[PDB]
Amino acid sequence: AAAYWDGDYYVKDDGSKAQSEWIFDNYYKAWFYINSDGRYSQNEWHGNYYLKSGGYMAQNEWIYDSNYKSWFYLKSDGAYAHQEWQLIGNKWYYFKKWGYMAKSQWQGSYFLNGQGAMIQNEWLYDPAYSAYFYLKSDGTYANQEWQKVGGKWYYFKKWGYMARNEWQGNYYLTGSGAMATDEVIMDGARYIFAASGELKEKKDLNVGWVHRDGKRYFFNNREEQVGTEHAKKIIDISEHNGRINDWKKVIDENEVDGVIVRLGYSGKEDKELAHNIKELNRLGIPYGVYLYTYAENETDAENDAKQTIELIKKYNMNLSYPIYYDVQNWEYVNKSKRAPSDTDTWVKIINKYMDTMKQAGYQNVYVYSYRSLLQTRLKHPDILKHVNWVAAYTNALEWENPYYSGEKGWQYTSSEYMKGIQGRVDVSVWY
Ligand SMILES: C[N+](C)(C)CCO
Ligand SMILES: C[N+](C)(C)CCO
Ligand SMILES: C[N+](C)(C)CCO
Ligand SMILES: C[N+](C)(C)CCO
Ligand SMILES: C[N+](C)(C)CCO
Ligand SMILES: C[N+](C)(C)CCO
Ligand SMILES: C[N+](C)(C)CCO
Ligand SMILES: C[N+](C)(C)CCO
Repeated sequence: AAAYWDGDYYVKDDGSKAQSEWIFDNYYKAWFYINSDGRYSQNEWHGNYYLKSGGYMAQNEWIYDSNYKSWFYLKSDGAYAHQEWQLIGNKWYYFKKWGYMAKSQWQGSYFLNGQGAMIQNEWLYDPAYSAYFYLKSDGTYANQEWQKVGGKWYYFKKWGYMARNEWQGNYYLTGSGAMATDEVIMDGARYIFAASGELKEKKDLNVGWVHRDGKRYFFNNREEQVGTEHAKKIIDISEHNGRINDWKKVIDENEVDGVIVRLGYSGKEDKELAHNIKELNRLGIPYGVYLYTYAENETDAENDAKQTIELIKKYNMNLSYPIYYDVQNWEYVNKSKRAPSDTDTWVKIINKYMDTMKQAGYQNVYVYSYRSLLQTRLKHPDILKHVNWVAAYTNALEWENPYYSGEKGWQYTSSEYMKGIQGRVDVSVWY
């Protein structure tokens, strides 16, 4: 009867065109903003309000704005939510200054996931703080308190840091954070815990590298001698240990018989390789080397072998210990690729590496891996025949390999501290 749309323009009750003003259209039951040129706004903002395609003011709804690359939420009056929480579709969301939805980030004691929702009853590893946090049922981080999560007990310190490798009263939180319910061997002692977690007893032990009756032996955490008086202490080092300031100190003070040096991984040289080889050669310290593989197939394996050979000659390496193909359940950082799961593919990968190295004149070449992989994915006679260095950070290795006989190593720890090295060190007993 009265006001009406004329293309981009709006003719009001008085017969004049709208200009620089909001109008409410009863037919559409929506608000529209008319600009100074008399045309309605659309697919754009006006102050605190967003005008959708066709001009309709957004209200009680999400809008994704591709210019800002952000979600926004327009409230009951159309105004964007900002510096405030909103319960939407039965989930809590936080809006920052200027209305940008919070995502993958903290808001005080709450954490918003990648879709903006406040998380509840979830673990969060936050690399920004380098620790685990647990967001409770109410969304707040567990703090100075116990929480039972998935059948196990965890303790959270001040500021919510998950306790690990440490005591909280009568309870010990293990490396996973889980409360000990069994036994823990540490500090040269065995700690015995009730099923409910409380410490019951501590029994002194004399395990590890021990000098007894004029000779040196290695005892596992079951107090069993591993090897003979000639058992050797071998560390393995990489750029991850940083630059070693004084190698001679490391060797003498820790009684280290030899070193396995990381070459790098498929396609990349280790940052400390050059320095490590230089020093180990200069001091006549016995060493071997290892390459962490990201191989998927035989081509990758032959390339791994070529890289290995290239580095050996480049640095004039004098190899007292073997060349090691370090085989693990690898996965790219960006998760774009992961190791082949089938045994037969690894049989081909491993044997191509071996054959290539052998053809190049290197006969002292073996596989390193961890016990569980060797019991599963790598359990094949043509793989196991090459395996003589095995990782298991356990009380005993208790693993048999009928396919290899001779000198071998057990990497029993990745958490040893040694004089002259910053941080934790991998150590093996060679027997
Ligand atoms: C709602 N407008 C009339 C402004 C345009 C869509 O027909
Ligand atoms: C306040 N506006 C007129 C801009 C619309 C919502 O009420
Ligand atoms: C919603 N923003 C504040 C990001 C733009 C509109 O003024
Ligand atoms: C629209 N969001 C993705 C921001 C939340 C609702 O799924
Ligand atoms: C609105 N808060 C997120 C702050 C509390 C609701 O869990
Ligand atoms: C969990 N912290 C308290 C450490 C940071 C976020 O508030
Ligand atoms: C804290 N979690 C149990 C989730 C991780 C242990 O590594
Ligand atoms: C991206 N990564 C370094 C994990 C893969 C190496 O090929």
